[PDB]
Amino acid sequence: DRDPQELVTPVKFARLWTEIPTAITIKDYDSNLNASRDDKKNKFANTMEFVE
Amino acid sequence: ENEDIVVMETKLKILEILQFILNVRLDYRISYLLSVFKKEFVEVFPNMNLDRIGEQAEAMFGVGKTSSMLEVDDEGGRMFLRVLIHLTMHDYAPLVSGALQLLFKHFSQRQEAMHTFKQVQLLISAQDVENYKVIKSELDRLRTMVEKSELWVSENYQIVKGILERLNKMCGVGEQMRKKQQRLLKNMDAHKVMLDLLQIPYDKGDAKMMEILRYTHQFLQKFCAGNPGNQALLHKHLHLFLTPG
Amino acid sequence: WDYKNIIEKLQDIITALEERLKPLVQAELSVLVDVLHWPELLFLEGSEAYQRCESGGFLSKLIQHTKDLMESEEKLCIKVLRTLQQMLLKKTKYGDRGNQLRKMLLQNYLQNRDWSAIAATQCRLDKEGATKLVCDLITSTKNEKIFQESIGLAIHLLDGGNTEIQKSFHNLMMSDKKSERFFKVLHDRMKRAQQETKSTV
Repeated sequence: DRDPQELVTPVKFARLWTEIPTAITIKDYDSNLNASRDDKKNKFANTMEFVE
Repeated sequence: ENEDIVVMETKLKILEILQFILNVRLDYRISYLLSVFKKEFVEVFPNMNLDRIGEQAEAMFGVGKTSSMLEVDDEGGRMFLRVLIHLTMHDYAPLVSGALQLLFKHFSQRQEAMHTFKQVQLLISAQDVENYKVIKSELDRLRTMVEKSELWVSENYQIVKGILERLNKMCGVGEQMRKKQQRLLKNMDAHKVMLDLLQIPYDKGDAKMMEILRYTHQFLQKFCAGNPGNQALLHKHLHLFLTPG
Repeated sequence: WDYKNIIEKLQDIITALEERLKPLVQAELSVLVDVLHWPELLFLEGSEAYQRCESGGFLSKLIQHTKDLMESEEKLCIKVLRTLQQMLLKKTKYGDRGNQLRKMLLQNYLQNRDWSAIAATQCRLDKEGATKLVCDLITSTKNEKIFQESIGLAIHLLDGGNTEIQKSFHNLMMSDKKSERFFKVLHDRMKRAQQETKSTV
């Protein structure tokens, strides 16, 4: 619980026509935010693994 | 208070997590809906087969195996349902409240999905997305201030007047942008928030907050220009304006 | 691309999807009602939780929590009241697709396998305190919607002129020390209604 970490909204109600893909998969759904998730998880990756 | 309060809270947090996960699943379903809609639009418009879209929507609700990974249990929801039933019988009050809430939500996936899909707003321009975000922030700030107005009804006057002035200035541009922004504000129920600003109990003579009402009314005049729908929606509240002035 | 065309197509797909899945929503709600009807079937027969569900402990806990949560979670109280109303209501058909979805969901979850039935359900709910729940909310509700839902649930409880439910209602009225207020509440509405009538006439 520090400044770099911030709450997230699970559901997004604002969408952009061009950004919407023709087809969507779970892997792509993760991949869109995977860059941010990975670059923020490195600090707590070990705690992530321990918790799991 | 409970002797096992630690475990009570453990499963309370576990249900918290599961509800968050259900929200993310709903987001994924909405994205799937929008993606299939865009595919249909592009293929049809480089008629549209509503039957195929309906079939896909029906399939994605766990009816077919194509949506198994969405389901959060390996038993087809039996384990989740049994967990909720067991929790509802627990002594703790908020734990039972949460268990009941998830139980009710799990049997209302389709209606919730359609409601959220209707709530979805589509913008083709990224600049329009930024406009929506700034309007949302301004509306949220004004709504929060109106909800707790006893403080200012000094520091809560300048910000309010600036927000109102910015909204009024951005409200009207040309004719197409005017209609687009009118519809946008209609979706976010901004008119309700700005109407709540008119019911604040105020002294007869202030000379400072009056300018605020000098602007709040103005926006409502621009919110109805060439928009019979806005006129109709604000007509349901017509009794508010039946005051000398 | 055209923004107006995109918006119109989005509206059309929204309407089509909403229309298509209505019977599915009704079937899912009916599945919820059925699950509440037989919670034990989900649990293992040998498990003590199954015995508790069979004895009606789950429904008793649900009713007690409904009474407790009315002060804070009014929406949840309304939802549970409507759920009991549906429980007392007779089975209804929601179309071939809705019926098929109902069967599939019941099989997936409930894997284990008439005015008289209405009276039996009413007596079971009375044993669980549904009549007490509606009376307590009505005498202790400040929300109009909660009062309406409780009155509807009580109406369904007395639907068909069940003697046992009427006797329980009367006994609660005599025993309850807040019964006066109950009457007052109803009486108050009556008076208001009369005035409202005189206002519109």
